[PDB]
Amino acid sequence: DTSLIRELAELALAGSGQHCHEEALCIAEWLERLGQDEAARLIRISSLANQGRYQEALAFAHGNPWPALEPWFALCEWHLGLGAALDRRLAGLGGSSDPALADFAAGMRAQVR
Amino acid sequence: DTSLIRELAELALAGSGQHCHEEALCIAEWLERLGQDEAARLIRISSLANQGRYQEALAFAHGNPWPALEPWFALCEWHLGLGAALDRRLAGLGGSSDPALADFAAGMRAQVR
Amino acid sequence: GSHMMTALETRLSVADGTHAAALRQRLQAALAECRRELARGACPERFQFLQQQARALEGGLGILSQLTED
Amino acid sequence: GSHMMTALETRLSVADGTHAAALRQRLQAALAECRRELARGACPERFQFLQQQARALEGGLGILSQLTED
Amino acid sequence: MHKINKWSVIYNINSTVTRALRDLMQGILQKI
Amino acid sequence: MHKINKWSVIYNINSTVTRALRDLMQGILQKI
Ligand code: NI
Ligand code: NI
Ligand code: NI
Ligand code: NI
Ligand code: NI
Ligand code: NI
Repeated sequence: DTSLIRELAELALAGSGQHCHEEALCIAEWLERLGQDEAARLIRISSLANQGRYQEALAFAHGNPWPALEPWFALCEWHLGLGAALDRRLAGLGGSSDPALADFAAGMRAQVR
Repeated sequence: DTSLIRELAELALAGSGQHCHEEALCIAEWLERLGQDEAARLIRISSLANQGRYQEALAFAHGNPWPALEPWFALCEWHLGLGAALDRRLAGLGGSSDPALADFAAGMRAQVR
Repeated sequence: GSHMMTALETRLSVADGTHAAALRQRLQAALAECRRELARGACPERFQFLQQQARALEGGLGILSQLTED
Repeated sequence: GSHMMTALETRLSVADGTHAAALRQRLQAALAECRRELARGACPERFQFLQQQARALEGGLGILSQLTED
Repeated sequence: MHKINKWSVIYNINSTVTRALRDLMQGILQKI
Repeated sequence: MHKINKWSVIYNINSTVTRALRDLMQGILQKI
């Protein structure tokens, strides 16, 4: 148990991309009870974005404290056609010290802009 | 135990990039006794390439049956200055159905060529 | 996705479903303990906690079934 | 590397070395069983097998120490 | 348009970008 | 030149390429 908490979080993430939204959500709520907020937030956002509920996923962007979640908000802005907001977010991520964030930003700008 | 076999393989890989060569090698030999040949081969190659023993790492390229190991041989050819061999290997990997192999090849060609 | 969006899915794409069967058993075992404790009664705080835990476990089993179905 | 070349290293970069301590104990436990069985005698085939296993485990402990040293 | 694709949020996003996204997802899960 | 860098084989290789390499390494380890 911690090994199982991690596996349930992984099942929820995998499931959030394969239409298992109710299941993913139950797991995210439980992860929050356990204090695994960043992982719960990732699952919630992935599940909402993968259902096309972009505006609700974007409610979490306000004051977002976890930079690794920023790409999801750029993707939401992209599907909502919010071009200028997308461009500002990508420009911000461009200077990230996390290479994955910086590469995600440069790559999406390149594919999208 | 299988959970521990996987963890030892991960320790060996992490260690192969941080100067723990004797340790990585003992683990690779044991993985081969257990039938985990592809993982043992990965560790052996990473350990040799990270020591700068490029020619010995390249002895495994001959008939290599695991495409995921091909990037290591391109890297070895690169450090040995074997430009034309490198270019042929990258051109071959370019058409791989594994996106990671195809992206590794396109990316290294772009950074190197 | 076409090729595994997560590490768990790669683990599960292995020939002998050894990992999937093992994970399913662990989830079922945890869900049964959870239902047994709920059946004994639990205070209200523990009850809401256990119910959320049971639903998370049932959700995990449901996702695992979908990830491994032929 | 600057930022973790492997999943295990990320797992180990966590504040409370809960994972590292746990992994170390499992490796030490397996190495002690291995040494106990070697001490009882083992046939020659099993002996070469056990020695390789003990060295793999000792190698794992040595890598873990280097990955987690401050 | 009623049949939703798996991982629809990155449908059409290339492998380089999705790989960076996967790297970030795994970094969050490995910290549990 | 006697002090060898950690992960010297990819020293100077960019993050996009090393990320693809890590993806392949993890795919091998996850199959154990
Ligand atoms: Ni609970
Ligand atoms: Ni129940
Ligand atoms: Ni053995
Ligand atoms: Ni010994
Ligand atoms: Ni439709
Ligand atoms: Ni020197």
